[PDB]
Amino acid sequence: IKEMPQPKTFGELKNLPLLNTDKPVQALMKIADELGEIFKFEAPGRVTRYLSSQRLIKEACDESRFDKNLSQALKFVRDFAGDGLFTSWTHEKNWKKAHNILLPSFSQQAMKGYHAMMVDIAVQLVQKWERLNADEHIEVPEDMTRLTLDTIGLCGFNYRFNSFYRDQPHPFITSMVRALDEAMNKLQRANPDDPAYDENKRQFQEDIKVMNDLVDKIIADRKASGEQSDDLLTHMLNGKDPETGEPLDDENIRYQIITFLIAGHETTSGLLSFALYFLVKNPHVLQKAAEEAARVLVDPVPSYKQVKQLKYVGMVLNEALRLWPTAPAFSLYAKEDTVLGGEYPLEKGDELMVLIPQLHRDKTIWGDDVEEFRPERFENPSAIPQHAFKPFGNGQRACIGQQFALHEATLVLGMMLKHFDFEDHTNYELDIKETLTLKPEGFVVKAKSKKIPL
Ligand code: HEM
Ligand SMILES: O=C(COc1ccc(OC(F)(F)F)cc1)N[C@@H](Cc1ccccc1)C(=O)O
Repeated sequence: IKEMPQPKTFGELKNLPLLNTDKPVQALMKIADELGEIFKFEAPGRVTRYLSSQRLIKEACDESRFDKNLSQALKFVRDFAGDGLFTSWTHEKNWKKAHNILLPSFSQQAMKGYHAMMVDIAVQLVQKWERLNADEHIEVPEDMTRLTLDTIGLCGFNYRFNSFYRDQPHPFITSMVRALDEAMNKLQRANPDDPAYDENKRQFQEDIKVMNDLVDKIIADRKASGEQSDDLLTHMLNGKDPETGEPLDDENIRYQIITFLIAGHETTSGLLSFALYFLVKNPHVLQKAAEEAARVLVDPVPSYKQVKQLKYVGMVLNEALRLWPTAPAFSLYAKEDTVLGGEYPLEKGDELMVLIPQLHRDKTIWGDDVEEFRPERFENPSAIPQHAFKPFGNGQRACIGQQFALHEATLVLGMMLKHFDFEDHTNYELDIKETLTLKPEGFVVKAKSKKIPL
């Protein structure tokens, strides 16, 4: 039995002021580098333990011992994402019900059906970059967010956000981004009930009402039209849970749609941005990925089967998820008293935080070249120890969107590498902005067309 370390305290506020920063995940990463594989973190009325080693995380990923917990971030997101899949407890009736209904909508098979819609948006991104003048550059996370938001709108509910037609966001997205900003900002507040936060609280309540009103109208409009478009909203209106025999109610469908819009906006766009960042910093890797793109994508429009053959591009995306898992943490609670790694006794209900970027830097797993970008690490999943690589979370509470995200990211990165050469014209210095998720901020490149027709 070992006594785990704890970072510096601030009297009655304990560790809470360590989160008073615009980059709290990167701050926690630095604490993990100093303190090691486990540390205690305390706030008024809160204790958790930050895990960084595959040795301890492999135990945390035992579903017989640990279930998904809502971190404070997810509790604050629940104020608008409700009992949607991402912000529900495993024991809430709507979790397993929505999980059973939606799993077929998110399978590798279902991706054949979403592929044409994904290609519609990917082609819009390629045509935008083709049409840039020689003196112009690309705002990478901006354009990746335009793509991923538009893809989930079209596959979610046959709705065009038309992000490539715009500078200014859709009213739903103004409210969604501001609600995510209030949720993630409220985490750090030493004195949340201070009157200085009354405008923040008023504006939050207004943003929740906006998201609810606009999504409720999308659902109402679809039931009214009777249209049977092959999208998630149709699957949720028609689907029955095989267990209960019940469909989702309109309020839960709204929470699922809000949840999918958060994911499309925040996560896949981060992955594509980090992937292109690592490729321009690693020209030998960029060349090898570009060679695969050219050899496989032999038609003007990629097919589903061709995306499945971009294996090296898939490895590039996994190695980007290794160094910068854009959804960087998940939380677990002990189902019963249990001992972690033979050294740390936990009681029933005790909380754990998995710090995914630190897990992914465990040198006992990846070796001394752990900071290097090497997609070849992923050639043989059987050579990777259990629970070493967790960018989609764990077990039954893992990302339902994983096949969707990787299909879209593989398609688009393959088209980008086929159609353009890239230049890191500014020698960009990685600056990671934290919203719900991690993204390169200010990452810009130049793209020179290979002049290959669509
Ligand atoms: C690279 C892209 C993505 C990454 C890295 C990612 C990552 C994650 C992670 C780590 C979790 C587990 C969270 C936890 O345990 O608290 C999760 C859950 C989830 N993700 Fe994603 N995600 C991605 C894309 C998407 C997309 C595109 C969708 C839907 C359009 C989506 C929907 C969800 C849902 C609904 C859950 C909750 C699943 C459940 O518990 O039933 N994600 N995601
Ligand atoms: O450690 C984190 C990291 O923040 C994120 C958690 C989940 C998250 O979701 C996702 F990974 F899905 F993006 C994003 C960021 N959050 C903790 C921070 C905290 C706050 C107060 C007391 C103690 C600890 C949490 O939200 O509980």
